[PDB]
Amino acid sequence: VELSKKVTGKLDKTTPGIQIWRIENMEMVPVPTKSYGNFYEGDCYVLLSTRKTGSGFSYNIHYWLGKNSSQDEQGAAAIYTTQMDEYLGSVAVQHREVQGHESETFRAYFKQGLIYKQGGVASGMK
Repeated sequence: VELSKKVTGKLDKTTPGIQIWRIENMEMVPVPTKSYGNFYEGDCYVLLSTRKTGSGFSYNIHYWLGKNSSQDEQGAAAIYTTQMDEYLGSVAVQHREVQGHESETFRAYFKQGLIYKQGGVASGMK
């Protein structure tokens, strides 16, 4: 929720890799490298890639839209990516992905295998 503060504060600094955000239960969440890879398929996942450069770092915010949530959810994953795009310094970029758009791009950042669990992780009841 509101990536700002617990995210825009220090999305990624001096560290080549990527930090995704799980949109399970229709809500953004900080997905570090401890869970990166196995992300629900029916949801949304913002992936912020950061690389080193001669001037500083190059960020690349992505917005994965595992076609399952609702149109508003698409506005959410995109909003968080829009909050870190400016809070990062405008040096980041914006990318579009989906359940069939993050093919070699998503796996590209993941040189191994991307798993996909079941969305709706806020059930724990039904």
